[PDB]
Amino acid sequence: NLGRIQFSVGYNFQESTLTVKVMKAQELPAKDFSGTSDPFVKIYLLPDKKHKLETKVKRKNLNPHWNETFLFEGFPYEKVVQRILYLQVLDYDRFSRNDPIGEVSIPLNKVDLTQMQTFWKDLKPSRGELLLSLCYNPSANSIIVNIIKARNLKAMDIGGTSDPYVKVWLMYKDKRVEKKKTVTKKRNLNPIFNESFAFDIPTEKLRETTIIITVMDKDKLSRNDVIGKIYLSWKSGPGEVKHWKDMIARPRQPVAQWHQLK
Ligand SMILES: [Ca+2]
Ligand SMILES: [Ca+2]
Ligand SMILES: [Ca+2]
Ligand SMILES: [Ca+2]
Repeated sequence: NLGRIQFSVGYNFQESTLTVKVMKAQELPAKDFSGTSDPFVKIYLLPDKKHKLETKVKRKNLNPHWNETFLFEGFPYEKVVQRILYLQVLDYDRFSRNDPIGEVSIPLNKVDLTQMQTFWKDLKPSRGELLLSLCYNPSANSIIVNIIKARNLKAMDIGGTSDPYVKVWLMYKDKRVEKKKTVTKKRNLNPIFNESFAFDIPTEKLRETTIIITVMDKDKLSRNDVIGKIYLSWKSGPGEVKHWKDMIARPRQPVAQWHQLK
């Protein structure tokens, strides 16, 4: 489906070091128009999502050979077995977001880390995207959210379409502060909204502000279905935090960005 990746993993008691070698992959799909991809690998010892390692990029190669060794030193064995070795394979794109190919994860407590061993693991894996802009104006203590359009929305009516509308919630800490909502576009999975929403946000509340954008399918005569959500704050997904950072970092300048619905 998405290819498979070869790697080995082993622990050394004398050195208290976990070793992880990302050897190669095979049959990775194509993510560039050239019919090829530029695969590289991110490596995590979950739940630690902060410290990541990467392989080099192999330009235009659907069967890359990395053969790169990654070390995690000073780890007691009782701590290693608590972690989940997470590998994410992505296609590198020079002028756009890197295209994720696939991922694999294995709990180390199931592994005989005493001896180095090799694993072949098949790479494993959408509600739609929403294009929106944020603009923070500190002198006016405002954030303007523009709900512009969405594409490839999930069909939530059994007939094969949805009736999307987008609601925008302003949050402070854990409390709901204000609600906004767009009009409903019926029978549209790629709706254009071009609606603007302005929220008053004092400087003191900026750090603890969260904007929750929920794309809904208006099912009349029934509980409306949720197509997906977006969380915009300092503690959200990478792309979400990135947009939130660009907004705050470039005050008064609108910043638009696509966001996968979740
Ligand atoms: Ca690509
Ligand atoms: Ca690429
Ligand atoms: Ca529905
Ligand atoms: Ca509906």
